[PDB]
Amino acid sequence: IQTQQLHAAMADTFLEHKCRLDIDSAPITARNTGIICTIGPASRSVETLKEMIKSGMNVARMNFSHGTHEYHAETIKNVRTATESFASDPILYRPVAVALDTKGPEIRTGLIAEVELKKGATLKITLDNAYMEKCDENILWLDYKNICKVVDVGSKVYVDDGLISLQVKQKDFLVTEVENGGFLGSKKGVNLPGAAVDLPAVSEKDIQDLKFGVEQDVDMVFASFIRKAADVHEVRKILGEKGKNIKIISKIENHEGVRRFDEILEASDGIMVARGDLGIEIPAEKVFLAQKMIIGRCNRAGKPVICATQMLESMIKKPRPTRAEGSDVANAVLDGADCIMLSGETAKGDYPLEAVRMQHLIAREAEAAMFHRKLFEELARASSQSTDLMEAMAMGSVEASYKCLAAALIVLTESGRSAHQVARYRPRAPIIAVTRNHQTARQAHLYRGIFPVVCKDPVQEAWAEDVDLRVNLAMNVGKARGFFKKGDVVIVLTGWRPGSGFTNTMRVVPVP
Amino acid sequence: AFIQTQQLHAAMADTFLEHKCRLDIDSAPITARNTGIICTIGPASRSVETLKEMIKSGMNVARMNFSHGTHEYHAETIKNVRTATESFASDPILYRPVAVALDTKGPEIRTGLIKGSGTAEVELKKGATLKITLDNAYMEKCDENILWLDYKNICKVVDVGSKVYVDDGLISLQVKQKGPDFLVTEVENGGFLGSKKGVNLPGAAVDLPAVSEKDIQDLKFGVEQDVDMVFASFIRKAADVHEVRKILGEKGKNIKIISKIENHEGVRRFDEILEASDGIMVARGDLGIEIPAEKVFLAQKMIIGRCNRAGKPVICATQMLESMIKKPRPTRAEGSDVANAVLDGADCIMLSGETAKGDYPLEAVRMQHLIAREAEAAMFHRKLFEELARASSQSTDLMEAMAMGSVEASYKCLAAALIVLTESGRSAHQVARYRPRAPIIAVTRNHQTARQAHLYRGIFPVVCKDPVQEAWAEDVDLRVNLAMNVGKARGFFKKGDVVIVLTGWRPGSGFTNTMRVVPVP
Amino acid sequence: FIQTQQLHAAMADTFLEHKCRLDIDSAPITARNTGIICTIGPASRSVETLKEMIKSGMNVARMNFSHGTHEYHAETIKNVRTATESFASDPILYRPVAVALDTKGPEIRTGLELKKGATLKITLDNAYMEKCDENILWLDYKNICKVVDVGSKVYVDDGLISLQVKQKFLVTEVENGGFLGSKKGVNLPGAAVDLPAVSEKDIQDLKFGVEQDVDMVFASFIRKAADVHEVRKILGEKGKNIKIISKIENHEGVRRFDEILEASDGIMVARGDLGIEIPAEKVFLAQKMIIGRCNRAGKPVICATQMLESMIKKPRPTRAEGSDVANAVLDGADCIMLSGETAKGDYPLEAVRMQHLIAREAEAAMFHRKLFEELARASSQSTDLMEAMAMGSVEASYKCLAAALIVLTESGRSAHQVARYRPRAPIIAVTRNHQTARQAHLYRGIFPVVCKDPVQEAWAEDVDLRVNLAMNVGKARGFFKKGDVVIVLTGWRPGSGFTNTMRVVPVP
Ligand code: PRO
Ligand code: PRO
Ligand code: PRO
Ligand SMILES: [K+]
Ligand SMILES: [K+]
Ligand SMILES: [K+]
Ligand SMILES: [Mn+2]
Ligand SMILES: [Mn+2]
Ligand SMILES: [Mn+2]
Ligand code: NA
Ligand code: NA
Ligand code: NA
Ligand code: NA
Repeated sequence: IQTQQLHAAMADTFLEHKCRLDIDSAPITARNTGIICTIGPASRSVETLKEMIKSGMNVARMNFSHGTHEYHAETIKNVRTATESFASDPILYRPVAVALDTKGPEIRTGLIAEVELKKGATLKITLDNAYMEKCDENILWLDYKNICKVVDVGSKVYVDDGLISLQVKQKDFLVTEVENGGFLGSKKGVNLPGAAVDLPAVSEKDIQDLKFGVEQDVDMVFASFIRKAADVHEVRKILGEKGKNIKIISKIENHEGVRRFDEILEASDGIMVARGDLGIEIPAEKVFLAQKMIIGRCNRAGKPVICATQMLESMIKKPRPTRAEGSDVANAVLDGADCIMLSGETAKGDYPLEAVRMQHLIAREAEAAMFHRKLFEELARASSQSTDLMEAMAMGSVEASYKCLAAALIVLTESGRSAHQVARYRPRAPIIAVTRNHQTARQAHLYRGIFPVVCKDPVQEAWAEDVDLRVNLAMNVGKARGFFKKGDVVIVLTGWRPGSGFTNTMRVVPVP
Repeated sequence: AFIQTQQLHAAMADTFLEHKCRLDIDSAPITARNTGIICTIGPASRSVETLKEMIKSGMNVARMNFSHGTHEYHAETIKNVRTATESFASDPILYRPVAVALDTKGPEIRTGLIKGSGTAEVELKKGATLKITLDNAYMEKCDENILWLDYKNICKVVDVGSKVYVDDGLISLQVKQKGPDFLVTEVENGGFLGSKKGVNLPGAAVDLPAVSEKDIQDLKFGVEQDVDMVFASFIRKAADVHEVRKILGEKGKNIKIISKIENHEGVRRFDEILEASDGIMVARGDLGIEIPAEKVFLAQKMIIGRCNRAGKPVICATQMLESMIKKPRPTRAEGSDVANAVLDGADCIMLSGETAKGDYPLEAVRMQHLIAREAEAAMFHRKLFEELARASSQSTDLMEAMAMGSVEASYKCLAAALIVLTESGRSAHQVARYRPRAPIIAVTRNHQTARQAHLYRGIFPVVCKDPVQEAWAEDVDLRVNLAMNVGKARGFFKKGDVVIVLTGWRPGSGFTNTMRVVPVP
Repeated sequence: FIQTQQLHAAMADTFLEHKCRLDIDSAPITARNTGIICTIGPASRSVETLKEMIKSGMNVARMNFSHGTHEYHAETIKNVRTATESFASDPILYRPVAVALDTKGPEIRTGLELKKGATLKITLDNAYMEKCDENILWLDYKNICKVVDVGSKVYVDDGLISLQVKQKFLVTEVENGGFLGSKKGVNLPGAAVDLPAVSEKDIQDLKFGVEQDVDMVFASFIRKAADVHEVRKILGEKGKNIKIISKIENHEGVRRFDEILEASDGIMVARGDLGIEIPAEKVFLAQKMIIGRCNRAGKPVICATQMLESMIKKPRPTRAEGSDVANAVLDGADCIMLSGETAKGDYPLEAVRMQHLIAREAEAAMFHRKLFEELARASSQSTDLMEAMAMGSVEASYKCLAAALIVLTESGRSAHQVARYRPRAPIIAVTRNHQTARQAHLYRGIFPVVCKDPVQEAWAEDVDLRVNLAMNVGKARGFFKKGDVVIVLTGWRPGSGFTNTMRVVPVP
């Protein structure tokens, strides 16, 4: 029994490949898929974040749909306090990125406690701001003022993560009938599929939240409800000069987002399949189509793509996930997502560490299960119009890593660019990317297979010696992490001279 | 639009059919010619002044056919080759190494001399009786009634109704009666018989020695004359290779043994021959007589296939531009034969009569050169590369990894060349194996390694005459710039183009473990 | 134990493993799918010779109208039919034979020994057309001086001699030289020649072909779509069922091939003149591209010229000629052609037999699984029902190692679709249309069988009768025997405009 699903790897067809998947074929130790965790009251303590980091967390997400600047700043500080609790040991230190997830053009309800909305029983949507806090089973207020100009006779309104549904019967108010009932809570989200919502891509709140992200030196923004390239560019404008290096990950979570997908991709730095609202804005049975289309097209462009939301939902209450949840994580990884995400499971659930641990474990099994040879061939075909020198290095290196079954790839990188181009070509072996730039190290977490290492050492006067310094750091990192041992082979990627604008030098080195 | 060079639009096809359908006559080929060109030297090409023009036309390997000629003759030819080759040595940047190969007589069956009385040749007529004798009194008195041949033990291997073939299988006899010391035959295929013509017995187990006393002396003489390779005739099994090896011995251990496949038995036992050999020749002339002629292409394609799979050199040989012995231009089939052989994957292609005795030896050499570049571009590299990888994928060898990584990287940035620093040749050899479309400029201080490199598709050997620089860094750099200068002068690339450079990181390495993309300065 | 028909290689995953598995000890099947077209001249024109020509494998008789009179070719055509019809007593083993008129077209030619670097006077004066000399040569091109430049080259006699234009009458310097003779072909590569595409000498020959009941025209030096439409206009209403095979033999033919292919009913790679018009080292490029594009559109393609050239004087071919034939079949050519080999050679019978033997070796050595998959993909925009039925039948033939496909057809179009998808098993095509059966020899695999019985009362009875005739033909010619499996394509009801019914039927 070969490890790392290598028998399946040798197969000629996809059918064969699958018939060959073996439960007794141990994954390797390295974990290539990044894990993004929404932080909240279950996970907001220094103490729990230490454990979250140890469990697998690479990126911490701040959900700006709730909480004040004060509250979010403290959390950020808590994440950093915990991340830095490991700073003294360069061999084990894990950078941890901070992510800002914006509110965007949300429609939420008001205050009431709880109220029940029965199947068939009429309900009245109003915008009269006197009822902001006087909602019940007769009267329902939401904060979207122009709701009336955008919906038709026979339109549907979904309330509370799509659980409750309503049909608009007559016309600054709407009178609806309950189609799908439930219990109605305070400040629950509202969706209007088929309606072309005209709230700003970026509201005042958003603008203040984005500016705040700048001040807080966040590494990336998760931009909610992006519909078009112009939305992305608005977000880019607010971040401005001081924040030019923060990556904009666009959230695809409505029909228009999907329609205009190519342009959003081009304009953005990465993408998030935000399946929550997506499954409400379009039929839920269609979501997998979008997941797969998006991940595919992001792989093709070499830009990070994140599969999110409800991936291990039941784990909010139970210590073990469901069979559907297991399969969902694996398939997201087989689809080619760079990152997978936890929301409620870590923000508020009863088993936050467990959820992180489960993602870590499923990631490795599915990583080994990919059909690397065909995937490599297909990505090469897709990028074949480009003759880029760094792509050439990356492909040669990856192909080199497949042939000799290298234990890792070692990339020296300042901008991160060399590392990213290696990642996009999907080697099985982890990419240990050594960098003197802390932000690059943090942002590298967006890319499948990059294990970032911060090098704190001063630069040596001799280039070769400074280079050897950084490779040996990765050698030491790779060994403490159980990636390799003395006598294994790794691919190494460096600049020949200090002026080399990319890793133009590849080597097969034995691990010392 | 822009029409891409080197059939690069056809290179991007997803199917073999679309690749065919994208082939473009207006897609100009590159200047590098990757297919090694082997020329049989003879009266047509022996002079020093003609050999120089053979080199300028593209000859990489001069072949000495030991079925004819004394040692005094071949030593003069080999001298002439080296005189011609060294006339160019004054320009290290332009000088082209030239390999010397010894093609052995082997277990050949030949007829005698036609008698003086009568016509120059005889007419063997369909339905007429011809007797075959071993009586040495007729060895120079052959005619229509009585034919002498040199296989003394012929009577022990043929039967009544056996077929004896004569003169490149143009003339066939059927054995009608068997005598102890003679055969009575009937002519099935008529024709005009000259002297010392080739005889084949396809349905017979010929007991002649794989390596005869003549071959032995011929081999030893090969060793004393510092030939780079041996083309061993009529190799039937592995033990035939081991015998040639034994004879070449310790002194000739770096001499490459190319096994010539030309009988059914050599095709049946090909694998054990390949393992034992340094390379193979599809020696089609005899093969097309021993097995049915309509079956030769199957064997040719199987062999070229299996040597590609194994990383061993293969040569397509025989009658490729045959008509150019008397005509300035080839036929349309001949043009196709050269191209399809290159497409098959042949590392080298060869010329026999076309350079040995022909009227147009320079024009023959030039034509192979021009076809080879057309077909080299017309190959389906992306699919060739994928399929060679799959067949070798049980190997995790480090040099193959470097080789695969370098070729892949050359496909992606469309490198103008791969530079390879090598002493034994192994590093270059393994790159060649994986079939980049760019040329492989191999730099070596080992002169023999340079000459042997012609056996491998794409390797453009370059002799480094400079002393070993003290710092390993400067010694590597020196050998890169040489390849840079060679490349530029030869028109393979210019400033601003990109090459893939393969080097050793430290002196100790036993293979190129360093790959770079580097701009030409 | 070795599987027949290269079936071990048929099972390879990659192109390389397919090559590596090719087995000389793997026996080919009896049937031969690549059509043999044979140029008929003084060596082959007699009835007795022609009978053996048909016996050895000739399917198409080609008359070359570059030479000879209407009276001469009429005698040749007359002898072809006599030979052919001498077999008509046995409708089982009778082999239909097709007659092709190959047009002179826009030739240039000399009148009635040249040293390298010697000056030669080219003139158009009709006072020299019978006394051509060392220093004065006459040709029949009038516009020549308007289409050639200083420095441009002119080639004489199958491109053997080269002469560079030095001054405008034309004075030239010989480059390559040899023995010069009577009425020798002239080529002007890369100079746009403006001779009529279909001359008066052509329009007379084409009309002759209609009257002479020929099945296909091979239209020489086809440059563009217009040119095919001209040959099509000339053939007129009476000659509408005659197929037009356009001959690709100059740079523009290749340049504009696509519009030509759409306009033509088939294509010949006319290699001789092509290897004179473009660098000869490029010919294989144009050959493979062309065959591929024809394969794709499912229009017949003939590979032609010099395939067995040395057999003009020798009983056995060179290895380069062997190789050429097999690679032509592996390329995908529907038909292969002999010229000088059968027209004037010393061994026209042996040349036919070697094309036959070479064909069957190479036909088995095709990589059918990959070829089918690649044809389907390229034709995937088409949803045509006959194509659907064809593809399903070929697929079914592959899966059960079926001994043959039996196709019933009047237009031939159903059989043409089957052939196009390249089964390894032969296609027995039964037709009451004598001209359909003759034109079928243009398509890979199609073994046309003439039905001479009248249309039966019951539609089902008429189908069984035709299918049983196809079984009888197959069994007599050793394609299959009792218990073998065949794919059988028929129409369900009389009015079906194609074979909509497919069966796996046992051979009785
Ligand atoms: O460094 C890590 O742990 C993760 C692995 C994939 C992206 N970054
Ligand atoms: O260097 C040369 O000229 C030839 C080309 C490939 C093999 N050697
Ligand atoms: O019937 C025959 O013999 C040939 C086979 C291919 C075309 N016609
Ligand atoms: K949000
Ligand atoms: K020999
Ligand atoms: K003609
Ligand atoms: Mn959302
Ligand atoms: Mn031989
Ligand atoms: Mn022609
Ligand atoms: Na970089
Ligand atoms: Na004599
Ligand atoms: Na070496
Ligand atoms: Na039909």
